[PDB]
Amino acid sequence: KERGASLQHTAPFGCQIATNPVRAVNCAVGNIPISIDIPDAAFTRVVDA
Amino acid sequence: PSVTDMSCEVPACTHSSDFGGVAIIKYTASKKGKCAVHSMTNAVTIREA
Repeated sequence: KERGASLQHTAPFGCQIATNPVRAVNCAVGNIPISIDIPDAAFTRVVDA
Repeated sequence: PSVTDMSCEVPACTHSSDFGGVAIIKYTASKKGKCAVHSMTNAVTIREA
């Protein structure tokens, strides 16, 4: 009768919760480093540009 | 065929061991025929006779 503040409804930074399994989504803080390795096949020389 | 309007430029040079520079040159000749090309200093080398 007094569960009150659900973490679905009281999450800082607008995260959402989902159960089975527990998971918090969209925790908008920080910043992600992302790296990519790629070969020369997808590029093309300026002689085609 | 003698030529005029010598407009050479280099879009992308890379001092590698392969052909790392593709020099693009627009010209204006006198007539149609073969034409020899030659590098006069020893800093660079060419692959086309």
